[PDB]
Amino acid sequence: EAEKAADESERGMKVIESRAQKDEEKMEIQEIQLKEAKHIAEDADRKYEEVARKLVI
Amino acid sequence: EAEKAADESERGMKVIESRAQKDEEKMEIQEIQLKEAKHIAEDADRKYEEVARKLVI
Amino acid sequence: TTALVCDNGSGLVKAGFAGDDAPRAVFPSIVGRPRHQGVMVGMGQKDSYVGDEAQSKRGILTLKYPIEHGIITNWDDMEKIWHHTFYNELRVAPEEHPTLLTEAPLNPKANREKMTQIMFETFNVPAMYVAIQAVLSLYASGRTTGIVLDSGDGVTHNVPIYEGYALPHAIMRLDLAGRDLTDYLMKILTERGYSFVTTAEREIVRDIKEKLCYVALDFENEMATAASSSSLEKSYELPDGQVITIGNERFRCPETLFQPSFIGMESAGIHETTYNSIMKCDIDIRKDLYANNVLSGGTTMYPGIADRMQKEITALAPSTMKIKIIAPPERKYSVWIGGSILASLSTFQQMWISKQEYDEAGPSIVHRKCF
Amino acid sequence: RPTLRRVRISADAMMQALLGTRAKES
Amino acid sequence: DDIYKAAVEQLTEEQKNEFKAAFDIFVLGAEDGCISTKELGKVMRMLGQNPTPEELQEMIDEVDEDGSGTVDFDEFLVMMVRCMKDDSKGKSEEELSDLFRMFDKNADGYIDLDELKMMLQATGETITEDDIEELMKDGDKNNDGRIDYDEFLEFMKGVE
Ligand SMILES: Nc1ncnc2c1ncn2[C@@H]1O[C@H](COP(=O)(O)OP(=O)(O)O)[C@@H](O)[C@H]1O
Ligand SMILES: [Ca+2]
Ligand SMILES: [Ca+2]
Ligand SMILES: [Mg+2]
Repeated sequence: EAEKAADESERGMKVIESRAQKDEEKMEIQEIQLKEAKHIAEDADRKYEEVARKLVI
Repeated sequence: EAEKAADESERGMKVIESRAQKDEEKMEIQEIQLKEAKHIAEDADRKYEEVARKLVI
Repeated sequence: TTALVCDNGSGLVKAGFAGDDAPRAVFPSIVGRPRHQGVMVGMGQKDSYVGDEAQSKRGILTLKYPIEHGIITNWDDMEKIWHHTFYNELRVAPEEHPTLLTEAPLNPKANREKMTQIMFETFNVPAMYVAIQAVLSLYASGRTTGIVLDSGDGVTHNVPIYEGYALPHAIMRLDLAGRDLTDYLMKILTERGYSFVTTAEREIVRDIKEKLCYVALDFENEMATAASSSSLEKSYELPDGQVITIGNERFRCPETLFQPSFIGMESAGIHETTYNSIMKCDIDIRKDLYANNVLSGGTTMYPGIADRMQKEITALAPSTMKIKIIAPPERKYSVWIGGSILASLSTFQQMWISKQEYDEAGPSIVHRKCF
Repeated sequence: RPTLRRVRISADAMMQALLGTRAKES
Repeated sequence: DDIYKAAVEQLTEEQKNEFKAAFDIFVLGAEDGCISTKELGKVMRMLGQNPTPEELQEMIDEVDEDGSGTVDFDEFLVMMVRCMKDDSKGKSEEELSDLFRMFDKNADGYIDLDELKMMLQATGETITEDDIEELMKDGDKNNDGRIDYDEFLEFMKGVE
């Protein structure tokens, strides 16, 4: 009985760990995309303010 | 042997569940901030285009 | 067929087919051999990672640029860089494509001759042509006059041109550029406790310089403000954590451009070598050069330089002339865009150095009529 | 001065780069 | 310009349904219901193409007339067929210049619109006088009532 319980717990542990690792990898990719979005936002903001100042002059 | 294996399996399942929930939260917040940043980027690009045209005029 | 507009540069190699808007592949020009021993067997470890691959494994490499100041100091590494550029970043064999390299003004002859000899013997191109890096930047602006200050990463040169007639006696080439600013920033960061020494950490200091530094409109006022308030201290996260806070090092690093006495150089800043380059020109084309001052090159991308330079020149120049500084948003790739435009012209199609011509006169053909 | 564009690679390649695994018909 | 409109008007509802379903599948999960300039630019970045935000604004201004920054059904099809430029090089400059110089049969440097009328009679496509009027308006930039050589270059610029 104990052997059966241990094997079932082992299988559940392995599958849940695999799914967690894959979702973690995708989360890392999402963070990379967020960083790129941050950079794009900052660059565009600088563009806009510079152009507005030049237009005023 | 079975007792020790069961204890280790329980601890591993606990830690994997905690890490999985952490990953889900990170994925959610990453997606939210990503969408907000993309919308801000769209707004900035539109403003840049409009002010550039006015500047040429 | 289409022409290959390569642009060696010093710090970033920019290449792409003629007739487009932006270079196809842009990657640092560094070749880094591994320096540690290596214990894993069969890992497939190469002997030299070039280009953008060595900016990801830079933790265990010793990166070394093959181009010091415009000139090329290590020909084997430069050949390796060119081979990578042709075969892996563009995937076009050079046997079927003309090439248009670019070269700084006032460079040693042997460099140019060796460049053409390599392109004709090793890669075996059909025809190659070498052009001065400033005329292209003037092409890209769509002008035909103007004095262009092309402050690259290796060398800053200032070529005045009028009505298409270059003035060879008024070229002022100065060897302060982005690399010296990186070294000076790495040297003044030590005043807060951060020590970067390894050749890999020079890349981190370069990233700090790109993302944080800016050129002050007035130097003394900024030095006084940064010493009282704390509204300037911007923080930055290293590749491992331990954020750092840059204080008045922000505008002191790029200030070296206007006061080369900081790094011990004698010469005058980029604000005064432009005025000197203008004053060497004839008395009747000075107004046009004043009105069409062009900026190019990577290092002229600092936020707030197009105003500091205009203020300085307006201080130097006579009060009546109008001083205008052209700073297009596509400054970094201005030279390559101009190169694409020049290679796409029909009138230019007979200026290439054809291979049979090289076979008849040797590598010294480049100094001849085909310039 | 004319302009030439090559970054706009053939639309099939763009569709492939967009889709990937689901690039079966488009 | 309206070149993609012409190309897709040659095409039929097959392309309409095709691009509709493509929007359904690829733009799945979107909140706007169209394609935006920033939207398509980010899509290009995701696939691997590197367009610039200034280019994004330029292209969307070219495709969008109402100022919405998105694509109408006809505008959506025009933009979708726009990204690839199959046809280029627009006929030949010198041959068409000769054709236009002989078009001025009076050889006065000016084009009589009656010559245009006769040439169109030769063309014979289903067209009303107002259609050629609009075409001349597209061509007669200075509105001189004739076809200027430079304006002849302009209106035939890139025309296959
Ligand atoms: N956005 C930026 N802000 C400040 N400095 C920059 C920026 N981009 C590049 N640089 C500096 O310019 C150098 C790249 O110059 P580049 O024009 O590529 O030289 P080259 O003429 O050899 O191509 C980099 O070493 C960097 O120090
Ligand atoms: Ca619209
Ligand atoms: Ca006529
Ligand atoms: Mg350069």
